[PDB]
Amino acid sequence: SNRRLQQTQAQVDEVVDIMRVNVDKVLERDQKLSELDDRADALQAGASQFETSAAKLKRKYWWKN
Amino acid sequence: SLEEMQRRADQLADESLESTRRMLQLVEESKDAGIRTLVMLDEQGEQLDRVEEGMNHINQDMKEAEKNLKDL
Amino acid sequence: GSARENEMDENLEQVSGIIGNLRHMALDMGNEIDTQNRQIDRIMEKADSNKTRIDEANQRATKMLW
Amino acid sequence: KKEEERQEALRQAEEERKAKYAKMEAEREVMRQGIRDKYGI
Amino acid sequence: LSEIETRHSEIIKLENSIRELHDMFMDMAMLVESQGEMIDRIEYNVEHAVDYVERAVSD
Ligand SMILES: [Mg+2]
Ligand SMILES: [Mg+2]
Repeated sequence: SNRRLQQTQAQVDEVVDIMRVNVDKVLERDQKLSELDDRADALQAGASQFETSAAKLKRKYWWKN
Repeated sequence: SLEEMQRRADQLADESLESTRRMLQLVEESKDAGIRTLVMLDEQGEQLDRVEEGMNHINQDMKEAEKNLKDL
Repeated sequence: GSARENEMDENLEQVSGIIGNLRHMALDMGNEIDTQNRQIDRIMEKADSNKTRIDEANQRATKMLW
Repeated sequence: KKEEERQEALRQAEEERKAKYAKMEAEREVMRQGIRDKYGI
Repeated sequence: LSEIETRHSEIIKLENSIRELHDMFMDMAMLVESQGEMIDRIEYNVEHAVDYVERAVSD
């Protein structure tokens, strides 16, 4: 009967509503990660340069521990 | 035309059964895709903690650079 | 109650059952996505703080190499 | 002197590092929108 | 035939609803796998950032 068909249909529309929200959340995750991927790459680039400056600085003040 | 109507109800009953067979297959992949998603979120979540742990270390080390740097 | 009239019933009964599992995964999913979204935000503010200190320690560093 | 010539190298290299990440972002947003339409968001 | 006519529509209506939910589960999984590409590029860059900084202040 519809006694089960309509019940099943109803429990499908809910999981659909929940998932459309989840899809909206992973699209936020997507943008945030995209931003972090940029930031972590700049960070690696900036840390790399700092390490070269420190190496130079240590040679310059070679009597400092 | 009872012949006609009957051949009609049979066709629609056969197709309703066909439909439920597809529903089952569809819901099976979905479950499969869902489990796969929860697993990647877990694996990635661990990656995120390692990333966060790295931000914390960098923070601690920069304090030392700042301390050193000043002491000059 | 035919061989295939029963397939129709059992198929649906199983579909409804699996939909229950899917609902449960949709709820874990979103809760996990949310937690992580906050962590990714915290991680960017941290990276932003680190980037700054690094861009700055580098200036000072470089000024002393003269 | 020849040092400022470097800061230029660096500044321009970052404008490019940022260019490569801006193109990546646009490409991601297209797929995001595609998914958006597909589901009404 | 009426009960059969309508019931059939119901059945398909349900399947179509299920096609949609299937869609979202598949796209969600594709999205998280895709996002995982960025995450290990992020983890890779932070790992090197961590090591460059350790070296900078560990003389
Ligand atoms: Mg890089
Ligand atoms: Mg976690």
